[PDB]
Amino acid sequence: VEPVVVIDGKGHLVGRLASVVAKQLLNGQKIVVVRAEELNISGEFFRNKLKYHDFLRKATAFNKTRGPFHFRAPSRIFYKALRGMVSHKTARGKAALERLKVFEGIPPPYDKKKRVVVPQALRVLRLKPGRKYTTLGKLSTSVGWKYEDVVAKLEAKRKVSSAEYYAKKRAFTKKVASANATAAESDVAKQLAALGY
Amino acid sequence: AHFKEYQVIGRRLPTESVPEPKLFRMRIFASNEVIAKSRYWYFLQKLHKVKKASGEIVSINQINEAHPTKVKNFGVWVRYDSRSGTHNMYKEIRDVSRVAAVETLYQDMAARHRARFRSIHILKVAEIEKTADVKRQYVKQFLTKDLKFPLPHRVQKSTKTFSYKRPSTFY
Amino acid sequence: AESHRLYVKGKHLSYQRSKRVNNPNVSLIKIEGVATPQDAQFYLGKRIAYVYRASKEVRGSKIRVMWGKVTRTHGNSGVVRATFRNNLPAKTFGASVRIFLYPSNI
Amino acid sequence: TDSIVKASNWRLVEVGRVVLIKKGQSAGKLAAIVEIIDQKKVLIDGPKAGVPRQAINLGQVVLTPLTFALPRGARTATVSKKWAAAAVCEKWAASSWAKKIAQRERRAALTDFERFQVMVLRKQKRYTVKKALA
Amino acid sequence: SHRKYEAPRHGHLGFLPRKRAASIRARVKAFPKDDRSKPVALTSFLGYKAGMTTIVRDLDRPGSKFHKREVVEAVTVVDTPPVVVVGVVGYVETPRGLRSLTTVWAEHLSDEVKRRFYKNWYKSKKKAFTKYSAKYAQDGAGIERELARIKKYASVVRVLVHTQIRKTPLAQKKAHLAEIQLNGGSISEKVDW
Amino acid sequence: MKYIQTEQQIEVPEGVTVSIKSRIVKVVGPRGTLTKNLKHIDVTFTKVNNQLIKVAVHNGGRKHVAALRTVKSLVDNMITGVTKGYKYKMRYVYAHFPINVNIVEKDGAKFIEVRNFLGDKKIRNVPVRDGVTIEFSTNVKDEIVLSGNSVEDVSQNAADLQQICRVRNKDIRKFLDGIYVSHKGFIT
RNA sequence: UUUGCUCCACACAAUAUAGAUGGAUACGAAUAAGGCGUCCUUGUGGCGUCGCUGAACCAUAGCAGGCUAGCAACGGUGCACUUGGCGGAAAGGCCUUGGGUGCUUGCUGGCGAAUUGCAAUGUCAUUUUGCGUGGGGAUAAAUCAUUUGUAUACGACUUAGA
RNA sequence: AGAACUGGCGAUGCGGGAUGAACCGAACGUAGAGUUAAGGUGCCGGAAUACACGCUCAUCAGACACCACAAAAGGUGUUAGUUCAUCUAGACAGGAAUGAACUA
RNA sequence: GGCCAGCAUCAGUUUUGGUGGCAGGAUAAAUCCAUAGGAAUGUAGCUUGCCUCGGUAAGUAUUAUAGCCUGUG
Ligand SMILES: [Cl-]
Ligand SMILES: [Cl-]
Ligand SMILES: [Mg+2]
Ligand SMILES: [Mg+2]
Ligand SMILES: [Mg+2]
Ligand SMILES: [Mg+2]
Ligand SMILES: [Mg+2]
Ligand SMILES: [Mg+2]
Repeated sequence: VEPVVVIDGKGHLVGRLASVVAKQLLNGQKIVVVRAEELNISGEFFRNKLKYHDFLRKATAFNKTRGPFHFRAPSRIFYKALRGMVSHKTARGKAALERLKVFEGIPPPYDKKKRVVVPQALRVLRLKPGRKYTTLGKLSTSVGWKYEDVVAKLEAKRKVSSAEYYAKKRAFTKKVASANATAAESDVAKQLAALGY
Repeated sequence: AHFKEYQVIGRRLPTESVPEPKLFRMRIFASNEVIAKSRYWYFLQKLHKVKKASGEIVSINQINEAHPTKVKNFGVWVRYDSRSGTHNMYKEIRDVSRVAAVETLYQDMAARHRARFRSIHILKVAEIEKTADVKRQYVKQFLTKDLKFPLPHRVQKSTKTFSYKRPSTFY
Repeated sequence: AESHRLYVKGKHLSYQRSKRVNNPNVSLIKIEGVATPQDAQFYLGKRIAYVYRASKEVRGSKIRVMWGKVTRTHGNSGVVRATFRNNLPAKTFGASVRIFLYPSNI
Repeated sequence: TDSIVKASNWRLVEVGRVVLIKKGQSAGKLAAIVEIIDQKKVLIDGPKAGVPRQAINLGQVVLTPLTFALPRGARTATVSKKWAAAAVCEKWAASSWAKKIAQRERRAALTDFERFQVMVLRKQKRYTVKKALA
Repeated sequence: SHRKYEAPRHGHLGFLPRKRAASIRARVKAFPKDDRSKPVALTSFLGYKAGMTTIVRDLDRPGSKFHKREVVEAVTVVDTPPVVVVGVVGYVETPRGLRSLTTVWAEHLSDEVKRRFYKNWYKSKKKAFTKYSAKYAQDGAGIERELARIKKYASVVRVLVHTQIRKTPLAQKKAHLAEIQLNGGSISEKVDW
Repeated sequence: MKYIQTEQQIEVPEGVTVSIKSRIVKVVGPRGTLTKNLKHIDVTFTKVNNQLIKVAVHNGGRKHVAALRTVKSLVDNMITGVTKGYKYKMRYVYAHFPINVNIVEKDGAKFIEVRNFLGDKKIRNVPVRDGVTIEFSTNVKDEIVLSGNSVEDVSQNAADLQQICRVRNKDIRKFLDGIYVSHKGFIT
């Protein structure tokens, strides 16, 4: 519906989210993903760390700069899962990937916008309680991601500003609710109730 | 499929030497009457010197549950073939009809022992009339006085791709 | 008012196809707000237009149209099949189309 | 200084629990749990709303906060007597859950002329609300 | 089939590629970790290599055979005239790495530094930094704003310095300009220094 | 087999107050305060009265039920830790070389120093965890006493002292030199 | 190198669209738990209330939206200015003060529409760039050639020269 | 490597098995519409992130005939089952079920 | 009368909804009503011991101030 949909990546399964996002991009919807460092993957941390090291050992023998490129950042890990679900070698696939943006944290342009979630990909709604899972932020650090602390510091600063904004918004909402309640019990309110509004 | 219970009555073909042969009856669980008659000859050929070409079906009638809206404890005896050997087994199922219990039984055998339909013989299905004759704990735990339990971690269904709030699993 | 729309927004998904062969004579259309084959029965027979722009002006306009119609439903999720007088071009996979309310049975 | 343990408030699967059917022929109708078959199956019966006595999966219904006294395994006639005595229908109609259901149905039954009247009335109410806020 | 005899590999694979350096002045890719409980000081210096010679000294190492005995050693001499501070640069931490935010230059620059900005100095009009010096013509409000921005946002402070090439026997006449990180003290103290 | 219900009982004495919310357990008693985070078990706590607390698991398998009893023991150790405390006694065992143990201070870190183990020139140091106090009992030859409110902190700190004095490249059956836990008990 | 270069407002041409057609509508955290309101001794506190999806909320009437009269409120909102504060992760945005000005469908009036002929996107968006008006702003370098040897197969590199 | 009966490839495209002379489905004039076969419906990719009862957690899980491999022997991992004995006349461990030997 | 379209009434093929009347079976089985008998995961009442003056625990008691199961019509 919205011209741009911003998805908060916290608490989403990587594969389930990537499948949903890839289909949206091919259907013509622009998608922005934020907080890629809070993504989850099913299975314990050690098991997923072994999987990435299996990916690390794959490289072109005669020239390593030709072989598969191993990106360490959480946003790039999600991008790899997404690109594998798109025919990226075609012009149609290239156009779809140009309608997608992935960021660690919430950069300033999108920190004042509305974020949504994908219920089909949420860990708390999919995984059986008690099952082990890993966070993409700690997995990236163990394989050579250098900017975990910088993102954490910036996120803490953003949340302080966002909490102050919510305090003013909450107080304004209470004032609006009181005026609507007082404006009820009138003839206009009675007619609206009969029509469902 | 969805099982129905039939009574099937058969006999040997009449002869001048032996007019009016004996009538044999059995109860068969099947998804239709065509399968039910086929199963009747399968078990009859295991007990008497007779086959379909040498006999006839007298009557086939569907048997309905007497009290389909009453919860009953059923004891079931089965014989099945594993990958190496044949075994007998007793299990208990709690349902509201015999056909419902049998349908659960075939699902349970497939899930826990990988036994297909062809490898299972239903020996007997009988309702357990009294408490303390139930000998399986997974059934006995539902017979406690004033049984209550919650349903934690409710997962709701979403008809839209995107949601504008974090969902809750309260119940 | 600020809105003058009399059509329903739609998306051109792809041609009718198997795993490896496509059929350009039939296009698959996704209609917003439709998620059930029973709901998609309402839009059967409705006219569809694809509106696009060109640099050259031909008949006193720089806006061109390709006309079509809804023929039948497709799948379990509310997609419909549509045929056009001239087949839609493949570069419009993911482009917006307009589903009009006529011919009407209301 | 006393121990403080936060309490849970789950709706319990029990005899006398009122359930709302969301899938099947009896969707949107109330029913009462009569017997518990297993962890996932119960026996329901609603005579007031024309819900046949049947065994149902717990995934087909939603537990409601309402409950009433009912003997275990009670038949349809007894269920009707207890349902009427406990006044289940009027308690359900007073809840905000039922009112939102009724409000959603009414909003979908409006006509084009009635939708025009809603817009006009909303603007009149908005004028008073904005004046009061300022 | 396997090689007949085992030998270690020739050469080091960590010094690849064996290509020409991008510039004659080698980059400093790592500075000492800052300890902000110390006075502000430079972390590096610039000089020109002159040659080698020999010295004699007494060895002070217990347990050595040559303990308390003279040893002959080779040394290298580097000509190090004083450097001139002509600017400062501030950096901000970013999820994509350090980024330079602001650069503030000194009011006056000598011909040594200005030659570095030209390839045809003898033909030029020598207009470099002419309009930037006008930012000092007023009370310095423009310079104060940029310095305040460095104090507010920067997490790393470096200073721009150039050598005094005219004091060496070299004939280049064109000075070398480089960034040197400041360690010790707070960000405000680094900028004030 | 997905048992319907399993319950365990937790008793509290008169002087101990327990506050549980969102699987955060805080036990306050005469000897101090202990806290524990249990957001990995999926259990439910409820209060019967001021002297009894119940913990339950609903529709749990064999493995899930096995962790329910673990919760009871962990909470109980917190309750008796803030009431009676814990004391671990260790002895020094050596054949020829005496073992010298002393408390030393290094950059305000409160270490414990072990010297002359099997004649080694190396100095062995073990950090003392927070909340653990170390005393050398009198009238007992070669005894060190560790005390604290947290059983895990006391036990693990003593375990570090045992592991740091392991014999290498020798028959450990013959060379029985080390420091070993000899008694587990309470302060009271 | 025949008045070049740059910015601002609109004028006419050309250029193309991976695809506007009321509004991307901002806490955080937990999920075997929370949101909101309220009271106090401000807490891992008491009480009330909500969920069971955005099926919402906001907006939405007038020649794609005209010309005029009156009443009630002193509000709502658009445009160009103005006061102050905040925002550096890619800030390029957010909030606030004052006045001027247009509109108001909160309510009651009076005129106008046709013929596009029974439908034909029936043209109302934003990309880049060029040529002519006039209102301000600023008056350089690089390469070849020559030269150097900290460089070098050739390019390249590093130096010097009014 | 060599025979028997039949069906195929060779001489044959088409849908399916990613890929393949022989397997599965089905055999071909040029087109339109409808319905299917074998095989499939998270994304690549046309089609239910359908419904239902269970089982499985692997520091080398598993995932579909021909087909692109795994065995003997073991595990108080977990699940179901068979036989015998103890236990209301209080067993096992130090106030409710428990023990032993086996099956898959 | 050449090009491109719209609607109505029909014909051929086909796809997707709403609704009416009948037949069969244990002339469905249940529910419901009447009646006989019975039991417990035992309702009312009663007895027994401690109990923040009404709350449990187990004995009796087969419809009473809840109900249920089975046969028969
Ligand atoms: Cl090497
Ligand atoms: Cl050269
Ligand atoms: Mg690296
Ligand atoms: Mg280099
Ligand atoms: Mg051969
Ligand atoms: Mg040949
Ligand atoms: Mg294959
Ligand atoms: Mg698809």
